[PDB]
Amino acid sequence: QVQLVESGGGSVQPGGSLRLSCVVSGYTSSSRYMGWFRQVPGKGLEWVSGIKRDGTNTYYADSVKGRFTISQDNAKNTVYLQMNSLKPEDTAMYYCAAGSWYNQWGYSMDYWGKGTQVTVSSSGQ
Amino acid sequence: QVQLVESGGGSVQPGGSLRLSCVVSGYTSSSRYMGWFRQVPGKGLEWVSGIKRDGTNTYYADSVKGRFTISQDNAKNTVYLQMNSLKPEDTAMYYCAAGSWYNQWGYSMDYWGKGTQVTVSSSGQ
Amino acid sequence: NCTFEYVSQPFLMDLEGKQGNFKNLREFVFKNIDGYFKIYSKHTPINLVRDLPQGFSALEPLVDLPIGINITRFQTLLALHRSYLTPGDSSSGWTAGAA
Amino acid sequence: FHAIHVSGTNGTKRFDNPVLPFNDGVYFASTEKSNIIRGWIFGTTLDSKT
Amino acid sequence: QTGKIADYNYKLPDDFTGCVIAWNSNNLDSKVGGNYNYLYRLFRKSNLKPFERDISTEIYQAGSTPCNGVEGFNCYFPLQSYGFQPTNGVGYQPYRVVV
Repeated sequence: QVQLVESGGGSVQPGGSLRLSCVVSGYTSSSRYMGWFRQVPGKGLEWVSGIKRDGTNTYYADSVKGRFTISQDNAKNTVYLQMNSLKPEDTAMYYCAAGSWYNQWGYSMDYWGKGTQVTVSSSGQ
Repeated sequence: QVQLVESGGGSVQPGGSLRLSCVVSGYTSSSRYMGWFRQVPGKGLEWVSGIKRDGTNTYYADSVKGRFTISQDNAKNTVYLQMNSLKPEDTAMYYCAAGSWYNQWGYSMDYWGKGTQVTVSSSGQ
Repeated sequence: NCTFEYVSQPFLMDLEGKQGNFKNLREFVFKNIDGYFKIYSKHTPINLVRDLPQGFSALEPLVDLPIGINITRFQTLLALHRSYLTPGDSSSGWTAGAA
Repeated sequence: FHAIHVSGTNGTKRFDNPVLPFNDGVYFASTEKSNIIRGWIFGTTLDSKT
Repeated sequence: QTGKIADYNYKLPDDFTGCVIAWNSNNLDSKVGGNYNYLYRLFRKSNLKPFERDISTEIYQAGSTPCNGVEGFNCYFPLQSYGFQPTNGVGYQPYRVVV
């Protein structure tokens, strides 16, 4: 019923910038929460960021304060993640998930997407 | 802490009969007031009937006289609405509410139930 | 985004005489209880410097506004002469009276 | 609190418009042959959030 | 009484003297696409005083994450919108109240 499609992955030199976007299609809105997650090979998922439609309950992981910047485009049903000054640690396999963070009840990441990859290296991917 | 359970609705030809039962659970009582309200789609709630725990200054709307009868059973903590001479406008959503009708103060409709539908039609629901 | 506006006949201007040090002692009592802002006040004609004499005055109620706010802090408003046209030390600033 | 401009040229500019606590209520007295006192403002955080 | 409304939105004094009137408004306040134009306070640091209004919208810190600003975790916008779908059970339909 619902599909998440990512885009914007690749490789960049340390201290660079990137832009990971993804579009949802098949969710009846109300209280969309779209959240970016990273997977470091050999570890579980780590919250990258998240945001609700117009609720602006944004989350940024502690170590990445400032490096990321999340944004939305509700008309296009899309969520954007700007990244600046990629340190070598940031290399990881990135996803965005859709759910619903009702304030009174809690958050559930109902659906997950395909994914893109971010490579911080001195010679590219 | 409380629950109201409705049952007994459905569909019948004009001029038929029915009986809708609403069970109450969770009141210390004293001055229980169980009533039925009617919801016509595209409109608001309307009074149908109401009865106390033995008080018996019952209510019936102006256009609803005669057809409908109200009964109670404190042992089972239940109230019933006998439906007779179903004229077509009686097709609506019936809801049982519970509260307290004090002589001196007034009434409040504290709790509402799940409700059930009634269809006065020539071909059933 | 505001919820209550109100006007009425004024009560501040009841001055007496012309050239006393301090002549009119106006007292107000402000009390915010249960969403209800009660304002009492009374005026006494008294001529003295360094006022608050030793007399007794019963304050009458003026208004009770149904505001419904919290109120923990307050401030007084003073009409201040603007010193950019006055005879006295008029360059850019301000001058006050004696109240 | 004073609102007395006049001085002896040593130090002028004596007035008082401080922000004061309200607590349980206030008694406010005013002595003036003029209209300098004009009213009051009440609140909790007097910026825009209340 | 105690609850979300009786604590964070609208409170009556224990010595109230007056009449509460309430009637269903499903025919003027719920829309097929959803009437999200009615709001209620869901978090607040302390209960209101009687007849005390609060129209603040500062972010409420629900957890232990100091979150001055929009960013932060377990930090919620204090208001919440009623989902008055006309298909809601009467228990969740709108109700106009005059006190």
